[PDB]
Amino acid sequence: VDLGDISGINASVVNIQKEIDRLNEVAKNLNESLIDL
Amino acid sequence: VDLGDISGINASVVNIQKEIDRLNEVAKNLNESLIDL
Amino acid sequence: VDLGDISGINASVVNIQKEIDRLNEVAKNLNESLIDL
Amino acid sequence: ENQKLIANQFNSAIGKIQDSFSSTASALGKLQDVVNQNAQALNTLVKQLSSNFGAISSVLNDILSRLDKVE
Amino acid sequence: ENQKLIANQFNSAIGKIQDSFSSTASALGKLQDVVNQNAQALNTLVKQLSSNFGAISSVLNDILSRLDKVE
Amino acid sequence: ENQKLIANQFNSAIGKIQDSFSSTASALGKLQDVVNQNAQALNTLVKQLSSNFGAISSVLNDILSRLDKVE
Repeated sequence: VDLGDISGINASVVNIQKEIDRLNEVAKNLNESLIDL
Repeated sequence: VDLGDISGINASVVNIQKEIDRLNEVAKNLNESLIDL
Repeated sequence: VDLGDISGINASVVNIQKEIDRLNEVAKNLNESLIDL
Repeated sequence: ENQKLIANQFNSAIGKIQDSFSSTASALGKLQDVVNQNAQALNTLVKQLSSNFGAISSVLNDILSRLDKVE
Repeated sequence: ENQKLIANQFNSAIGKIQDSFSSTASALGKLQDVVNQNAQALNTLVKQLSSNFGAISSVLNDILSRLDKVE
Repeated sequence: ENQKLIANQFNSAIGKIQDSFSSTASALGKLQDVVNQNAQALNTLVKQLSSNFGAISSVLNDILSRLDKVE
């Protein structure tokens, strides 16, 4: 009895921490773009 | 014969409905920011 | 011996390529909204 | 004249930003729905797998005991 | 002078918004790819699991019948 | 007067855009955490499933060989 091998099934991981950091950085830096007449 | 217990394996759920609601609210409220000279 | 059937378990797929294309299109088109006094 | 230009560019930009935020909201909603469906699928698979290994176990213990009786 | 200030602030804000939308698009694309790969992985696991439980079943029925023959 | 209107509308829009980008960042972070947890869960399930099929196999081969000895 030889059961099918399933060890090859792999689930990838996502790494969007750069993009989240950029989004928070922009949400903070947009205060430097407010108009103060 | 004692097979390994796997009942502890749990898959979390995400709840970003607050953020989606905020995004749609902003997409609607940005009409209150248009300039009408 | 009749083991439980699990073939009905299905994992959906997401199709947000329209939204990603729209986001990149807007990130490109916002150059047509810069002010050149 | 320059004020009309600024206002028109700002209105165009705000319209594009509204469209983009609606797109981001729709994309996040679809991703939430799909991730939650996949989580429910994995949880149901874990439950059915636990049940099936329980059944396979019980059957194997029946076999082992009844074969110990045999020999 | 105030018009130049408004134009410069607006151009800076539009540049930052462009960068942020490119970032959001890249993040949504990566999340889509990863969620779809995980969905394909779970589906392939479900298929292989169904096949393996089919095989384990058939083997157990062989055992049970041939042991009924034994006893 | 029109400049004050443009500045006020622009500041309101930039505040709303800041809130929306913070929301998008929080949503992407939550989605990343959940997708990564589900990936780790599927990987751990695959490992435990491989171990359990290994054990079930070895047991079935024991049964088959010892029943070949029987008959």
